[PDB]
Amino acid sequence: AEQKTLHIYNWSDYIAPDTVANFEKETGIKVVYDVFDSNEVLEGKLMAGSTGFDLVVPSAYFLERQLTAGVFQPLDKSKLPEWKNLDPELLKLVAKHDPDNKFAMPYMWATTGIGYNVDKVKAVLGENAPVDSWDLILKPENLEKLKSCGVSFLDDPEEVFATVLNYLGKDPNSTKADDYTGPATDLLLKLRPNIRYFHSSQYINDLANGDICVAIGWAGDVWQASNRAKEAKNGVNVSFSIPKEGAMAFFDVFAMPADAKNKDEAYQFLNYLLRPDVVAHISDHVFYANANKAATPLVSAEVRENPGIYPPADVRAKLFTLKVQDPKIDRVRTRAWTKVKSG
Ligand SMILES: N=C(N)NCCCCN
Ligand SMILES: [Ca+2]
Repeated sequence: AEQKTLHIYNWSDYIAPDTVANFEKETGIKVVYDVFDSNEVLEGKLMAGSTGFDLVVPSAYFLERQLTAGVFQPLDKSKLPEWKNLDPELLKLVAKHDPDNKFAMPYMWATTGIGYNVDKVKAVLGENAPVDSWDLILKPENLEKLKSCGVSFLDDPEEVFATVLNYLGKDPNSTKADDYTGPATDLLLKLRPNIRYFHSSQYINDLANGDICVAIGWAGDVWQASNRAKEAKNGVNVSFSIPKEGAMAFFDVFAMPADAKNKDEAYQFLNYLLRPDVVAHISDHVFYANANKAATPLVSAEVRENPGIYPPADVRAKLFTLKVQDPKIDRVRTRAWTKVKSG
């Protein structure tokens, strides 16, 4: 008799405009849907406990770090009859963080690559600018030429150091402290005078408006920037590269806090997300690949056929995933990132 409620916490710009409304119309459940613009906000609230959320959207990486902390509770697959729709390849990658896929429902995934302005890069570096390579943004001679049109990096040491280590021919997940303080920091300090800022969201609208011409960014965010520029009929042409040397893949997942009050409603929402049209519609709006293999044909051609959103087998084989480091490396990385950004 009483109203059924559900509290969700997700990234901004990571659902379709009508997803929640459609769910409410179909199920009668009241949804309170809150958003963050950085996962540091989510992670800080989960670690503090008693969030009031029934569903949250962490990284598979963070989820691994909190598996022993009891932040999350295992998902009851009997309430998720469309679980069979999830792509088995992605389930296996997520399971590196969540054995036997016990706690997390893969949601969307993408890569950390290069977002850029096509016209500005070709004006500055020529028609043969190496947009297919990390050389575009990790060679100082190129960044010096791009300095004035604006360069940004993510403010994310784990991802940036891993990208740098892969580029140098080191283990992207090296456990050697000297790899970070030595060769990775050396390259970063060479590049640093040419970097306008380190920020993990300002780069989206700056790419869309023409204010930055190259950025390390998350694929779907860059594709959103490209679409925003198109809708603004502003002439700006943004693209994204998964470079030929490889790149980091990441997997955002739905998970259920251990103190969730509205569990039946949360399962209804997850099984709704597993219906192929629901997550295909989300992908159509947010320009991220969903993790549902049944959904892929339903995604619009512009999105499904974009190999920087849905990469093919050869590109997938070049992606690496982040591993959890020992605390001693975590601290070396954080210390070194502060040095890089300082100067
Ligand atoms: N960095 C992640 N793990 N996800 C980024 C998602 C952003 C959706 N607007
Ligand atoms: Ca991840």
